[PDB]
Amino acid sequence: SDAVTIRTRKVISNPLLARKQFVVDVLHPNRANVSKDELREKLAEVYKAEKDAVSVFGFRTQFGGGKSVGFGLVYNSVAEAKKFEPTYRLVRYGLAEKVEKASRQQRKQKKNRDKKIFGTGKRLAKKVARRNAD
Amino acid sequence: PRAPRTYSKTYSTPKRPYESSRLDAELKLAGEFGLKNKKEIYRISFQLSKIRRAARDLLTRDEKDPKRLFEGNALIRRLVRVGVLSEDKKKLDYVLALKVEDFLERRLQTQVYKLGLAKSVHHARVLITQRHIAVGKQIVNIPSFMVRLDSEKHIDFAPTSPFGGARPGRVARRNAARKAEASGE
Amino acid sequence: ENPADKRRRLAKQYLENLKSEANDILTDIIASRLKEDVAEQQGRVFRYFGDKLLISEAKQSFTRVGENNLTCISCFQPVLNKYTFEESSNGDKNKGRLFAYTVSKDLQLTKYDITDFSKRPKKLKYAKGGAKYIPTSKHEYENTTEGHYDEILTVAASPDGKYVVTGGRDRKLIVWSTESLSPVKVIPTKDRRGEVLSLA
Amino acid sequence: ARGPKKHLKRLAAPHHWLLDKLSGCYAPRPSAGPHKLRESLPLIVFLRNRLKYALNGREVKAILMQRHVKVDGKVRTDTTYPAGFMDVITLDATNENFRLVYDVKGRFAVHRITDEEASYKLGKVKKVQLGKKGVPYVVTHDGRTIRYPDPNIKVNDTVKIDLASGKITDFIKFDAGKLVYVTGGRNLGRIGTIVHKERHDGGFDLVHIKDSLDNTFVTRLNNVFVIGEQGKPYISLPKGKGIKLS
Amino acid sequence: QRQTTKSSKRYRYSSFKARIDDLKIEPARNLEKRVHDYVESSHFLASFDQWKEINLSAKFTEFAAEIEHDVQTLPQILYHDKKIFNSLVSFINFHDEFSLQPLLDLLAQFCHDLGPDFLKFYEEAIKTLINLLDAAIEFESSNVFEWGFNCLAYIFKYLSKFLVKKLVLTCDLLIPLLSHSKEYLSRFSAEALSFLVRKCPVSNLREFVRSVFEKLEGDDEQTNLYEGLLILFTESMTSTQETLHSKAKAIMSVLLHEALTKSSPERSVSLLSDIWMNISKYASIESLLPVYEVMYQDFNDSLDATNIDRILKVLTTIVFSESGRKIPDWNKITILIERIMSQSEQDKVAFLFALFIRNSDVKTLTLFHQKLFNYALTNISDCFLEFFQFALRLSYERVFSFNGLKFLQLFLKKNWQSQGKKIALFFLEVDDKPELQKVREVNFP
RNA sequence: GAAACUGCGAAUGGCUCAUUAAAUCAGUUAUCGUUUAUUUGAUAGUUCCUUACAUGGUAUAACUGUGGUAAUUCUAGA
Repeated sequence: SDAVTIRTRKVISNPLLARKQFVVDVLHPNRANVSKDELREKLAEVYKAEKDAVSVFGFRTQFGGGKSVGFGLVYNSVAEAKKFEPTYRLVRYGLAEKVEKASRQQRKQKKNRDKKIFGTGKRLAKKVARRNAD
Repeated sequence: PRAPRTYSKTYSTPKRPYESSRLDAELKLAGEFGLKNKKEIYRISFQLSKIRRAARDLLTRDEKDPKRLFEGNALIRRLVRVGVLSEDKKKLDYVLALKVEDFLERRLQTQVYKLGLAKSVHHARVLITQRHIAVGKQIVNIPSFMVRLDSEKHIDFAPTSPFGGARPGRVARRNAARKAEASGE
Repeated sequence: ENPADKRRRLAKQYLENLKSEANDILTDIIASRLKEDVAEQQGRVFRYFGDKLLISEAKQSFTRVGENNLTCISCFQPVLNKYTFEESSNGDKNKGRLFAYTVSKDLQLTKYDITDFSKRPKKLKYAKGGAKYIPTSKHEYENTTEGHYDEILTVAASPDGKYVVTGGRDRKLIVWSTESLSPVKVIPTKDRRGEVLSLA
Repeated sequence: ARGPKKHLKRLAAPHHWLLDKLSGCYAPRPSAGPHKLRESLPLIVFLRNRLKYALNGREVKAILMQRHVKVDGKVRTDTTYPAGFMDVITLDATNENFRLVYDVKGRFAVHRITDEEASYKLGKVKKVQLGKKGVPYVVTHDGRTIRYPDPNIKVNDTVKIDLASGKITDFIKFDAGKLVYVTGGRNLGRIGTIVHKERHDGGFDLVHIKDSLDNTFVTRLNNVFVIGEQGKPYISLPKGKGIKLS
Repeated sequence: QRQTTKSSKRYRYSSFKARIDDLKIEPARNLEKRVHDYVESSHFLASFDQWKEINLSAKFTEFAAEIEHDVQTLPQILYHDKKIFNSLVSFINFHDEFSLQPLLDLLAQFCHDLGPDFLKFYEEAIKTLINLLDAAIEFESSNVFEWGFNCLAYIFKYLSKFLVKKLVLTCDLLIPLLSHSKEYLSRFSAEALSFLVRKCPVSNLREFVRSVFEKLEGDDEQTNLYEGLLILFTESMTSTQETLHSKAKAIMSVLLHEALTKSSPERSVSLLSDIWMNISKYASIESLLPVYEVMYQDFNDSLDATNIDRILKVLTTIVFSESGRKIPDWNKITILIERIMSQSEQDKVAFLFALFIRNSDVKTLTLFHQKLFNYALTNISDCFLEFFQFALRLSYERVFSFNGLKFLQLFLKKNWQSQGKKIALFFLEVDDKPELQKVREVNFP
């Protein structure tokens, strides 16, 4: 009935970034849109690497369904995966962490204010404290 | 600051708009081919006018002129693969003899109705847009699709249709649920 | 006790057999035999017995069959694996029991043993379709009645020996477990004119 | 504009880079270096757009900083380094050497190259002078200065240069009947033999060249580049060997 | 001060020596989805296909050409072992950095497939490995070292039993690497041999330890082999995260016995001292306990010989190691002390009691100080002043809360005419320190 | 690794079309008539020559501290 197929084409073994980069065809009939997690699981099974080494992205489902096409990378070791993958794609796969940062607006506003303060400021803090205290 | 896309208008209103022979011409065409728009007729009319102007200029060139030979052979093979031109008329003269009915006969809805998957030209139009007719392996829901030769051999019902495949549509299984429930009660 | 050690043991047994057979032939060669057993997956014809055959003395034998108009036949032959070294057949009774399956327009599936190249194909088991499997909807995708009801047309026996699969005009496709001939799974072709014409 | 420009638009690029017109608004402006702006190929346009070993600018920078790419034996970490013509770019982790040479269509063709041929490089002797302390030097077509040349090396020549030492293994004189590669204008990529050098004093010398099918064209001395003697090129020519056909 | 608060960034520098000092060896301590352990049509062939896809280098490409033509199946391996092995060794001797990871990986896997038949290649396999490692020193590449020593570790892992049965020859083969004049050669080669020795059982272990100690007397002048054995044995015992294991206690027992034998070198005794020091620093007391009972029991077994000073050596080690927080039972230590005193019926002796005073427990000092000082004044008579100054410098207030003054007085009474010069020197020293007031107020004969 | 000194960038980008009718600009030349950060390639033993080179000298910032003004990315004295 439902037999997903994963097949690869255009495999280019790129040892500069320590990986194999290829193009993935996923044949899903009578189903929608195989998951990236399951893609990584089965790609790791086939390529005998670790689900932490495999990474895929950019999957587009053809008009009418049953087949989606994407791009995939299989690094040589989880070490190189962590070395070269973008922070965002690691974050997606749960290998790295989401950093908390303020909005761009708060960041640029704090930057402008600190630009307006010279020195380390703590003598300024003491001076304004006592000028008010007078 | 980016490079601008190229667009282009695909039709052109004819010279003198209201002329009764052409009003009736469009009537016959729209009626027998299932169209809906003087705009669809003008689209084909514009394409063909461009084609025939190309062919005429090549004819006015000299025989064996390299430009004529290259461009003309290209045009002829394009039309032969579209299916407008028969094999045996691979000559720019028959290109000049083309017509709008040929292009409309190549449209997809006409080909469904002819091959028999539909009962009328409007039945066919509806099916196509209803997502029921897939060419080769690929569902098509554009009624203006210009099947080529081998493609017109390959048209069929889509493997997702209640007509050529999977479980019946929502109305049928809602009726089935209604009847099974009413039998249960 | 270790898988790698087990595989080494089986391989060395294989070599003992090869050397014994090479000495038998004598009464390069070993490398050649190993290379051929490899040479199966490289798809160049290597099996070159084209002229060693003795056609004039081939021994011919008809064997009549009950049903009318046998449509097709498929033969199953166990081999010995070269990655592992167990066998091709499934159970342990078999141990190289050559089978054949015939499908007949009369809606019959018939398995014979042909192990012995000197006796007639012996009719082991059979299963007959018929009219009682006609689907009650008859007008839908589902066509999944456990038997054929029209013109079984092709058969193919699985290379691992567990199933044999038949299909015909009824637009079905049925996989049987070989031993009891029991229908284990039925797949429709889901097309109004999707008749199965060949299996491979 | 009050100083040098640091940006390059995308339409304004050199055309032979084959850069799509929609992927962005800017093109890699090649940093200053051996080859001129318009007749150079930056390492990003070579590693991402031609080789497809990368997918990003940030991937290209990762490769370079991991120190894989050497342009004429020396390791280059600038991602818009202007690799030019007759250049040798080696990727060792892939075991490849590339001579950058022109394809017939005008564009830079990758030319895979073996080690013994990656060992050297041709250079168009372009300015011979007498340097300080009286040592004479040659200036080739990619900046390289080479001192103590052969006295018989004259402007407009070719010198085959050992890269490992920056020295001149040997040379080829600009005479009629040599083999010629062409690097500018309408005919660039076309290899033929040099028939005549019509020389104008105060203007531009033209050259009449004849390719193997005896088809003749006329280019400028700025655009001729002597490769090797008749029938034997000193370098390995890309496929098609510079024959323009119908 | 090694890098301990990591920078926010992603690409640090990590010079060569930094990488090597961060490097360790054990793969079983390590772990990942090993390809050869994964797929099973043959281990060599599995790694061979993975690498042909991954590696694009001249040497490995040539090697792959030849061998992929030869091997495709386990019987083919078994038949053509020699040709494959010569090819691998030819390329390894070629010494090309880009090809070595696949070549060494295939060598380890080749042994894994060919186990008990690999021994006939074993010797010159190892020769080639050591040559590669020295050349790697020449062209520094921490990656090369990682690969090479992991190939050794894997070869030992796959040929555990046979190598264990013939252990000592392995040590002879590795002694160039083991005593090599480079910290990290000593370190890594010892770690590999550490795995193997920990695997070894008791009897061959006894033979091995005897042979290695006599080798130590051979290279008495050398120190490098010495700390090589040090790091080997200490890792073999401490292998887990914080807790040596049962094989470690058996190791401690066998070493202790074969050092207490009268033919053993006293430098070897010092070696055992160092091993115990490292273990005591490493593990925690709850883990250490069975070791402690084993050592005490072995002392009780053989304390009675001319090896008494040797026992002094080891016991000084035990008491000094860190402190009572690693010491289980000072009462048992005291029993040992008095038993050794009775058996003795010197300088090491004074050192031992000084360490006892400094490092032991108050609740045992309460009932042992008296016998302790009596032992001092009886046996170490002339050295007692040595002792008492040493104890003062280590921890004075302990003896002052105890009876330094009275024992000093009685020593002065018992003997003054032999070493009055020494007495004067002591007092000359102790005058200045303002913490020695009681010593200033002691009396005289 | 905050602060501050030092180095570099801030001359590019982005925006508009007021001026400007041989001016701009377009194609075409010249610098044997000039400056050029950077990049890239080359390139600098001077042995001696009458009375520290195992490596001169003084400042200044941030900082500590005392203050001024309604107020600013103001700043004084030590």
